[PDB]
Amino acid sequence: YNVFPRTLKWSKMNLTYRIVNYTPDMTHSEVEKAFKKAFKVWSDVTPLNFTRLHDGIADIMISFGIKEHGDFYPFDGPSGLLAHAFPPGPNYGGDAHFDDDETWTSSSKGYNLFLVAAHEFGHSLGLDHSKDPGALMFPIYTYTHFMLPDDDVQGIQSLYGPGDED
Ligand SMILES: COc1cccc(CNC(=O)c2nc3ccccc3c(=O)[nH]2)c1
Ligand SMILES: [Ca+2]
Ligand SMILES: [Ca+2]
Ligand code: NA
Ligand SMILES: [Zn+2]
Ligand SMILES: [Zn+2]
Repeated sequence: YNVFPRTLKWSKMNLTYRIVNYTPDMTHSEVEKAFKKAFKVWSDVTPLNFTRLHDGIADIMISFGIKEHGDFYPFDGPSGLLAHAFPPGPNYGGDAHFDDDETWTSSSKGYNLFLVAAHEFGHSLGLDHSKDPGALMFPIYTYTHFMLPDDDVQGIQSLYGPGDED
């Protein structure tokens, strides 16, 4: 017999993701780089492995959309809502949607795709928001070498463990 896990987490360490489509704002390579770095923020401090799929069903389906894009969380045009991701689970669970009415960048301009993705993937992995205004999982986007704040380390490790500590 099995009771449901105490916290929403992935019950496997091996997770897949798929960049279903791409923003106009950045090259394919820039987007892939951003997401790759955003996943590594989490795999570096846990035992989580992330494999990119080019096609098929992945645990974390990543896409760029505007307004109504197939969930109960329609985007709202420029500014306001930026992105959202769903907590671990089947189907839309783990999926991350980015508002392509935002300007996504690999700089301090518009919204940094990597930074928002790293945050979003926190949600995909079971983290909600933090009260720590320094934390990656803080509810409000601000822009600053990236280092995962200790609050986010503690949160994610409470879910998945530290993985290899060295
Ligand atoms: C969709 O809402 C979002 C989206 C993304 C981020 C946040 C909140 N965290 C930050 O803004 C942030 N965390 C950091 C953590 C460590 C270093 C720098 C930073 C930094 O420069 N910013 C909310
Ligand atoms: Ca928006
Ligand atoms: Ca999913
Ligand atoms: Na855009
Ligand atoms: Zn959505
Ligand atoms: Zn959030």
